[PDB]
Amino acid sequence: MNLMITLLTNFTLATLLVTIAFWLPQPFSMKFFLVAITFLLFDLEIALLLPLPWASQTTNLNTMLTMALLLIFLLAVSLAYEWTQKGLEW
Amino acid sequence: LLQAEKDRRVLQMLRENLEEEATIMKDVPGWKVGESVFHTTRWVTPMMGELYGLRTGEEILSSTYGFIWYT
Amino acid sequence: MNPIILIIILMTVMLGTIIVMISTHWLLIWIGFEMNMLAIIPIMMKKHNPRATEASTKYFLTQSTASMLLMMAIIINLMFSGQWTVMKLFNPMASMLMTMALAMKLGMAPFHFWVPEVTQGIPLSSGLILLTWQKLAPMSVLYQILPSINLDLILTLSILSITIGGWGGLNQTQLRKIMAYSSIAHMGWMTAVLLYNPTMTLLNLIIYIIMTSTMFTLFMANSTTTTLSLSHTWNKAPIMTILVLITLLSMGGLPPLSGFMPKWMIIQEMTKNDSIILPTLMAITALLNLYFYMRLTYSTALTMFPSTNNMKMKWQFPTTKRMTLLPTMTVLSTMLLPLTPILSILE
Amino acid sequence: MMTYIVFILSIIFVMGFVGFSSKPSPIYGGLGLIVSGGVGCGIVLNFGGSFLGLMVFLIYLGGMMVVFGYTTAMATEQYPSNKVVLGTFITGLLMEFLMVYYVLKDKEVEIVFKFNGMGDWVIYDTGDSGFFSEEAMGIAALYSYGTWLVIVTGWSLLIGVVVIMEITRGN
Amino acid sequence: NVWAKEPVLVASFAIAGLAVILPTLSPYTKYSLMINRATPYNYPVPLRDDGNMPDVPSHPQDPQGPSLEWLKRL
Amino acid sequence: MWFEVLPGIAVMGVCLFIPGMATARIHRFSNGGREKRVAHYSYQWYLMERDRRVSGVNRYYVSKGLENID
Amino acid sequence: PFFDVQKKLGVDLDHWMTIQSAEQPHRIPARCHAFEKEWIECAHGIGSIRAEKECKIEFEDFRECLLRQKTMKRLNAIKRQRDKLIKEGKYTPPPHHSG
Amino acid sequence: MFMINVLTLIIPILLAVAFLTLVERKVLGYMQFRKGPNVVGPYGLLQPIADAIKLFIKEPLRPATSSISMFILAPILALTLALTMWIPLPMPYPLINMNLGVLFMLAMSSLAVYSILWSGWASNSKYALIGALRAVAQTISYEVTLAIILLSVLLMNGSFTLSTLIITQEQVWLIFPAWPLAMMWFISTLAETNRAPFDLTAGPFALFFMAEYANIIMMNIFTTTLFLGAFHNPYMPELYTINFTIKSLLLSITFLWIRASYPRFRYDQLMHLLWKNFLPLTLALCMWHVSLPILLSSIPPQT
Amino acid sequence: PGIVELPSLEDLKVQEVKVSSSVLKAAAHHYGAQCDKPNKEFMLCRWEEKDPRRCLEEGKLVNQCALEFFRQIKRHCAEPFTEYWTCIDYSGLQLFRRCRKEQAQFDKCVLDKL
Amino acid sequence: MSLVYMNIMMAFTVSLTGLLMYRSHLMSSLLCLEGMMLSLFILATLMILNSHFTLASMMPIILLVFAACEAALGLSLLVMVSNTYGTDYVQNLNLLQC
Repeated sequence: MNLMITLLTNFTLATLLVTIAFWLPQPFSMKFFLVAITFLLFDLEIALLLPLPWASQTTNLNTMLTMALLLIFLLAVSLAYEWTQKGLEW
Repeated sequence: LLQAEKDRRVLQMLRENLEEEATIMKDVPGWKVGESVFHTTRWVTPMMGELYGLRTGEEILSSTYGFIWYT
Repeated sequence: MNPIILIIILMTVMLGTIIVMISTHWLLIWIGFEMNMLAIIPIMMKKHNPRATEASTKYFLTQSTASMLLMMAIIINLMFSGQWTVMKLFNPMASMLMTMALAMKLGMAPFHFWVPEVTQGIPLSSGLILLTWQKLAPMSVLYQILPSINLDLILTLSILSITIGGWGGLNQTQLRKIMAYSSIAHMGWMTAVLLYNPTMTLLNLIIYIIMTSTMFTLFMANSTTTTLSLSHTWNKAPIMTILVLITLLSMGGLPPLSGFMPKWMIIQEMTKNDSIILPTLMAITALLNLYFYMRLTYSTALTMFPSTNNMKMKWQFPTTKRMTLLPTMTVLSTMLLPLTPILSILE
Repeated sequence: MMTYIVFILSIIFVMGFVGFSSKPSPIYGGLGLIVSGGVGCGIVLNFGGSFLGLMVFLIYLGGMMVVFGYTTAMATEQYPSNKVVLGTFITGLLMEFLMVYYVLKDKEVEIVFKFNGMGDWVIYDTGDSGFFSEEAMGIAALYSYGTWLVIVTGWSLLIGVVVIMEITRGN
Repeated sequence: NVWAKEPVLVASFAIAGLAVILPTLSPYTKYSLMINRATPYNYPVPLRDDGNMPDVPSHPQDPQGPSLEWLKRL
Repeated sequence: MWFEVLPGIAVMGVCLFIPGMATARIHRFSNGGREKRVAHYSYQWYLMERDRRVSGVNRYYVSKGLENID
Repeated sequence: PFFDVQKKLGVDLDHWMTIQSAEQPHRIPARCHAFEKEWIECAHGIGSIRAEKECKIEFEDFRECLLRQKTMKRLNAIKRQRDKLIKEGKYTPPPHHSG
Repeated sequence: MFMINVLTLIIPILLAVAFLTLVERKVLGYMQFRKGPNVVGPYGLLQPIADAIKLFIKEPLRPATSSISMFILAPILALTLALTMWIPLPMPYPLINMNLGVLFMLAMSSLAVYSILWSGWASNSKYALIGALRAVAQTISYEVTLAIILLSVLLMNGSFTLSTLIITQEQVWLIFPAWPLAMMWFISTLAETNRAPFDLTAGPFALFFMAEYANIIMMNIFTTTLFLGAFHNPYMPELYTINFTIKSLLLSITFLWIRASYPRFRYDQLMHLLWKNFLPLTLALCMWHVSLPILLSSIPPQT
Repeated sequence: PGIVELPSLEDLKVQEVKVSSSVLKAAAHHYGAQCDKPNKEFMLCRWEEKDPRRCLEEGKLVNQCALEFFRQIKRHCAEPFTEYWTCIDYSGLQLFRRCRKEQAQFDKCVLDKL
Repeated sequence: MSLVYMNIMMAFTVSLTGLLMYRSHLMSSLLCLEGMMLSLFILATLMILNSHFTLASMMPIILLVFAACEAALGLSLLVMVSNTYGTDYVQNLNLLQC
């Protein structure tokens, strides 16, 4: 609740700034959508990657190297697939 | 050394808390004074309400929830 | 569509179904069901008509909510006695939610509202693959977790699915809706005997899959949507007519023919218990769902509807469709009558 | 500001689920799911919660509701509250008020269970020698023991990529 | 050749291939695994004393047990 | 020249110099010359809990060395 | 059907995510380790029906380790009794920190 | 005393942002051939005081809103992010020592993406909606890159505590074992602060302005902790705070200095350039910074 | 069903080593050297029976051994042991590489004198 | 029984009824599916934390990433339906009658 105290103080002081600033003076494209879903899927693969610096101290190191390279390799295959197959073109 | 102090402290809370219970529940029918609900004759690890029970708020909040939001 | 992409999507359907078959962890079963959904979505919308788009939308919504209710049942299972072993469950409530999840996964009477709508606006290949693997994938799971199910669940869904696939079914000449209501009735049959001897359920699964493969292969041999197109297939070729005769009669289940063998063994190892009125009710409804088969046969090969010329034009071209494997599946599906003690080939 | 803060944040959580299950316009729905995800993060961090509750925050409140609000912005209009929406919100608040009132002034509330009704400082650790924040080393597996699991997960995401491009006009 | 065509891709393939190969020719991977194994998390649990075994040393000063000496010496 | 811009950057750097130094002063003041004990593990927190338990003042900074042995 | 290539190939690739008491990456237990070990040893060479009707006592012990339902029921009864007797006023309580 | 700590953090942010406005105007003036603002007092500190209080005085935008509550709810979120994002940043002793802070950094950057999107929807008619939609796209396309690069630079140090970072920076700067990764990270900070050379072509303009410049100073402080700096002998924090302030000031001047002289990019060039050049290169640096600590016998003491 | 068998308050009175944490952390290694030989009795009791309320005599034994060790380090050199642990105390979490020269000083004291 | 589990199960029923009854937009249905996902996440995570179920603590994050990519597929399907039509109502879908 200590960071909740900090959040409360920042939120209350921000609301004081806004309300004292206010009481005082008185179609679509598919190309818009492909980038967001590409963000979403590569962000989920980032979520799979990011516990890697947690893991690097174990008694199974070669296997960790192999599957970490497999995860980035799969991410690179997905990238190169949508790269070659006109996924991001104009 | 920390382990020995911890064991003596949790058995201290067990002894004092069952003394408190034996003082406090002599009205209800039934009620053996110190039954484990379990069946096997083994020391189970207590549940932080057997240790920190009826301590009225302050110590149980500073004991259970201490590290959880201490910085 | 690329052919490499279609081989990849078939690889992922097979991967998801084999993960459902082979795993012992609950998360892996849920992953297999979800990956089966994700792969089977672009087999539908193989063309770009809006019919397949709305069908895939309805299918995705029902399939995803079934998947998440399955995950709810598993997290209830670990709210109670918690381990990730595919075994007896530890809650009647969790087993209730789980069997209703799988009943949404594969064609059941309260849950069958997406099946004719998903089959009507799609081509034949997508309907074939969805019926085969989306009626194969939950049966392994039910075969696993049978010993902790309240029986009234399975039996109520089975009875009501057989009678709904019966009664709904007398009204449609859309052949995909006919085959979908047949799928509902047979899935009621194949779920009914789950708690007595599941060897019958898996043998009925084999027989039904081979029968539906024969039927859809006969429809892919000459693209039809209605029965009048089947009368034109009578005009253009005679051997397709006797195939429609034999395969519709083996969907009907008559004792000279191999479609009767799954009914009869169900009645046997059902009536070795104290269940007699339930077999005679189920087999009366099995007499009921033969009538649309029979009027279909009357429309195809026995009476003859008037034909249109340019069939005169189509006479000059011999047939040039490829069949995946039609005749092997046909005589495996229909002349299998004296091989009843290939029952015990299964367990 | 007291002991039952996990229970109170759970009250705000179920209020948020009601607040977008009343079916508003979907950008209000995205707002409700963002508020609900923030207080769910609060609940799981109260159980501590050191990594996973800050981990969900980047995905749902970092990557999913962004695209949900994006698709609300680009696809549907909803250009102008209603009786049915706010009436269901009233009945949801009434059901939560009734359930928590019967939790408060009675022993237990049973849907078909026995929910032992008091705030949860129980159960918890009895101050063990953790030393590595067991979530951390748990998720610091999956690369020694996790052969099959991360392989099928990444493979499913790759197939998700090719599925999305095919439906959105592969190639 | 393709070094003029798409150069950052070729550099990425080159550093990718050396990252694949280079742990094979490596005189330090056994050092990495010894460092990673020789760090204890749990308590080093004792055992019931002896069947008169010439192992499991009694004083922690006794070097009869397996210890670390390449740590201090880089 | 840029002699006329160094007052602006100087005052803004002093505005960036202040909060960490004043924070560290409050850290050293709120424990009597000690540093505030960081806490990342259950081991350090239990050691801190027994330290604040044995102190008698229920305060972990007094640090009670060698004068309660016998 | 359920197949057994998991056992056939000799790669036990999925049996470690499965229960507790399989070896964690740092050798730590769960909260109910020994209850699991005795329950699994109770119901190992068993056809899962005399597991239902014979290992019931140790299974209930394991379940009440895992959720601690009735132990919390006993503690809650103690709390409600303590509240009503301090509402009464007999022995202004020396169960907190002192006599 | 803890609320005194919070107020001693969030009182000098207004001073820092307003004096950053005068510093960016003066530094652009001297990259150009301009003196001033120096008619408003000596060198113009009362000039940011004066225009800040002027924009407070000046009559607000009349609504013209849709869901007044939502319209106020977006900039309140932006400014409370800008306040709540200096909590775990260590100059020598941070406000809250955490188990992990960098994922909190990236999460609050995504909440800034929420601020942009909510102001864009609640703003106005369709053209500003399309403009803010492209802005949300070009903001969200870089949180892949910055999180990837930050992960690969902490992988040399293994832990998330960031006081382990201020320990592990003692011998060499971290710019030397990763220069290209840090360079791409700095370009990603130019992307997240949404300035030139990247295009963006409201209310309250002062609050959106405040969120912008506090985001810039946030990224500069996190840069100065993350990639360079020096040691910290205890019982003397003024030394590290001086060296930290001087390096962060030089880097922020370099930041505005890079802004000063480059034209804005084409949008499809921006997406094209990001994906097809930063994303394979980030993957290359990640796989090499994975396979290299297992090579060189140096995996960090992640306690 | 069955009731527990708690020990009495007569066994729950050992002279507790009410010392602080940083001095106990800095005084760990030589406490592992001279003492901590008869407390693996306690460790083996704790790992052959998972039941404290039983191994408490050996807990009293390690308590008196640690108190005897701190008595022995209290009577002799060093008194700048106090300087060493207060050099290591205020350094956040106590890294042992912090005050290294005085660690060498305390080692030279205890080596040349004890 | 760790009382909070009752509230999170009631929250699951809240999100499930919000998934089932839904008036106009499919986006609200998909977002309540996401809320149901979050409910399962939180409930299972509190269970695994209080169990010290430390070996297989993968369930929260892996359940999360899978059902997140499910939500991604749902977003693409909703974009396709909104692309071939004007809006994305539950209505204007009454074609292909059962």
